[PDB]
Amino acid sequence: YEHTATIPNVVGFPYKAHIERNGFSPMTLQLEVLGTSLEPTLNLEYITCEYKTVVPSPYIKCCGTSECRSMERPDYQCQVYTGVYPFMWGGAYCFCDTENTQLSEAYVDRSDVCKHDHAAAYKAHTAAMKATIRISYGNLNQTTTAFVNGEHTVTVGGSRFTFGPISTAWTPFDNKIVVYKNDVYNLDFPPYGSGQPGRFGDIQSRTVESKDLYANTALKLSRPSSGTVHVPYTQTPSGFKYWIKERGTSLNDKAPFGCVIKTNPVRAENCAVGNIPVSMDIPDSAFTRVIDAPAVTNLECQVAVCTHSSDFGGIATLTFKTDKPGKCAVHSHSNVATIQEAAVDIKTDGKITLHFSTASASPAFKVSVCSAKTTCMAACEPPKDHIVPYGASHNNQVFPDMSGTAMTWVQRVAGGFGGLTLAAVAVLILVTCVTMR
Amino acid sequence: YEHTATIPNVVGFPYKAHIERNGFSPMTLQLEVLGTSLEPTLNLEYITCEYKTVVPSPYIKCCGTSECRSMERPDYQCQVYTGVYPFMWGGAYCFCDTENTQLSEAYVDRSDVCKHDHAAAYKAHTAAMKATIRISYGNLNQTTTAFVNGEHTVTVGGSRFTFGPISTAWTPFDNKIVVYKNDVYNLDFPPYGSGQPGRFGDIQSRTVESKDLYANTALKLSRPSSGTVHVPYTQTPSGFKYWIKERGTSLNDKAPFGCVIKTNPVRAENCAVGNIPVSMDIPDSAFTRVIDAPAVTNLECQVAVCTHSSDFGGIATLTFKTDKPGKCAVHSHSNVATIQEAAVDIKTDGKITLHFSTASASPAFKVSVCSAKTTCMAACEPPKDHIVPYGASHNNQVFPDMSGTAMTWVQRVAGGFGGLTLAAVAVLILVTCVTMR
Ligand SMILES: *[C@@H]1O[C@H](CO)[C@@H](O)[C@H](O)[C@H]1NC(C)=O
Ligand SMILES: *[C@@H]1O[C@H](CO)[C@@H](O)[C@H](O)[C@H]1NC(C)=O
Repeated sequence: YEHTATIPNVVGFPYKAHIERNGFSPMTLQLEVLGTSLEPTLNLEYITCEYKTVVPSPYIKCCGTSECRSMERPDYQCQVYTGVYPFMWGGAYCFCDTENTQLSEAYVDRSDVCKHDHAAAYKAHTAAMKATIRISYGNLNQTTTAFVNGEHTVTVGGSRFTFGPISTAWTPFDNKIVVYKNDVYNLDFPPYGSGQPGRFGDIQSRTVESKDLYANTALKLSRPSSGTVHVPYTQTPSGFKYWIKERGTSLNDKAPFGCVIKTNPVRAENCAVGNIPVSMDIPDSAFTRVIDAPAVTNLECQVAVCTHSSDFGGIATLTFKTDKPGKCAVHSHSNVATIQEAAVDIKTDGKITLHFSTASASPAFKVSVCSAKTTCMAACEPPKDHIVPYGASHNNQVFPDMSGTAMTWVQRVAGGFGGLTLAAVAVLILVTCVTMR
Repeated sequence: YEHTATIPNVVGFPYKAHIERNGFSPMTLQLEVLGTSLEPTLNLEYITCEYKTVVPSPYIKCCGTSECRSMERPDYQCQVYTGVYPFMWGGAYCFCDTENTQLSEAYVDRSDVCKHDHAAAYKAHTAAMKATIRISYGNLNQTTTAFVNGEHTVTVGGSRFTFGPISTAWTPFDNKIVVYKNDVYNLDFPPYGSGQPGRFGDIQSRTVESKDLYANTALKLSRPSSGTVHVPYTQTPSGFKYWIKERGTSLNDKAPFGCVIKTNPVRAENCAVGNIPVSMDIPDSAFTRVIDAPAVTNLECQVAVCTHSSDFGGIATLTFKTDKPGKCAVHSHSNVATIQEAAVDIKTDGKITLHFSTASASPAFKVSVCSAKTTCMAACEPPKDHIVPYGASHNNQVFPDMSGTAMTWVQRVAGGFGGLTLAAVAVLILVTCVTMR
């Protein structure tokens, strides 16, 4: 038996779902949302990490003839210097002054821990979210995991469940992002095509396959000083190191809905955005018929205290003439007030205590027993005063009953102020009709 | 030196891109596009393969006590029968009748060549596309490889190029597709949750690691006949084999632009749609300056025969006084007619032959030498009666020129017929100005 329902996509909030298929005993469904996850799609444009400037020893040859060459590995600077007069601890070496040559070369290479100390970039696409849902009812209580996509199936037991599409995807991720050892950032990194020499992405190599190490580190050489042998070069500092030293504002504390983020598959957890639909079908042999426990007759309530707004403050009592005892279900039709207990046993006395909670100062809830329903209002006067850390057990809406028992005088005085004008204008219409003649 | 251009996405079509910066001789670029390849995103919902019905040998026991047990393997048919009188080669076993047990059980499992003979489902989304581009200019002719995404460099050499994003992604794929041994289909599938018993995907297993082989193949058991030992089970044939048998209508023949599909990463190649923008920058020292071979003087063009529309029938003669002979650049400003010759050598005589092509019978292409420009017109009346097997090499725009030579009489007769009524309006105006008085 199919049936549609909607649940606010919030973790740790029990949800009620009563069934009203006549010919059988009415019953209810307990729904629990536990640890939803949202796993985006990744693209892995390029990766970056540290780098070392690899330079070999300089060459000195005592003839003075020039030797120039180039090789295809990236970022070489084929510079040759003459007129060098090098020294060394043996006073000096060779003898031909003003006739000498030095060919100093250098390049860059990725870090020795490029497989471990690397930061990666990624693209963001439309994401899919999983969920773990705990379903319970009469003599059944178990959990399951579903894709909560546009269509899926649970097969939790004799019954079956389906989850509808998500109303809106207010995902924290956007466009392109960066990840670095268990944290992410919404950095607008430069493209693979070009790189600013020093800010970020100094090397723009792809995966560790180790080919085509693009780099814009921009080495610059100079003529060595007359003192002794050197390899003078100017190298901008590692932008990746600077990005480490700055970092700041890790995205984990920037989640709009407090959506904590793990990184091993890159996903998001436990944030309450929108609401989710559900459609269920139930075998008819999953619960007893109407022949068991008809215990309604006349039904009346009594309201005691409504110390509300924290967990449950609406303590109420229900009394009624009862037949032989049995399992009977109860719920509340209005969404203003929510009760906390499912079907409960009934003794022969007829007095049963129930709890609920609501922010409304004058609740007008609609109690329904497994065969009869009645209205019952409470002067929910106690306004609490705390700052509690536990969750709420009510809808965010609040509005006093139009009928009510406190704001009645305001609406009646407004109605009287309007009715005096209405009666007077009726008198005016009658008098003008008489005088028109 | 940044400059922008557009290229139609037609494979095998040389493209001429002219740069006419002052202070240097104008220069021309040859553009080639070789085998584009659009690659989509894949999601891998689940898998589908054959199913084997595994049935153990039946259990016999001559005491009458039944042993019904339930396990966690899929789609058990737990049933045991009584009143069985089995027979074998030795006639029969045991003696008791009307008090016997016959236990029969069966279940389903994935196929043996599941590792190789599987079929894959995938979800498509926004897709990137790579292109191979060959660039040529003066004494430089090399291929490239760019992702032609929103922004990315090429760096073919002294110059640098960046290919812009595609206008619209008219991907042949859509939503959900199926991959099975070198062919795809635009055929939707039931979700991973539930499936129809027999049509397709009656086995909806996840990844090949053989976990939770969900089955809805509807096994049924029956009472064995009184003759001998049996195990009567009824089962619908495998939907995977039936789907292979019917197959038909491969997607490789439904490409809306003749885009051949290769399955190893699943991409679509060699198909024309839209156009590709590009930007570039060129070093100053990549060409010559104006002081080299200025020899335009005056100019005029002639045409001998202009049988057009197939490859190139527009032989044109250009003569002009010449200075010291040398190289130069030549192209056409408009696109009504297109040429094939790149920068060409110039002799002292000045007689130069050109090959061009067009569609309309009255081209108005304006030729342009690297310093001069003169209007060229021709009466390319004669078509040719063939159905060519090779590619077209000109823009599809067919339109007689505003000036023209055959449609002029239409223009003059329309102008004259307008002139009759214009002069009639004039004479009416003079008459009414006389009579207004
Ligand atoms: C359902 O079972 C869980 C343990 O798996 C338990 O904590 C919970 O209280 C049960 N629900 C009810 C309504 O008893
Ligand atoms: C570029 O070089 C290839 C040889 O690999 C040649 O076939 C082609 O014609 C050259 N391009 C031009 C415009 O001549």
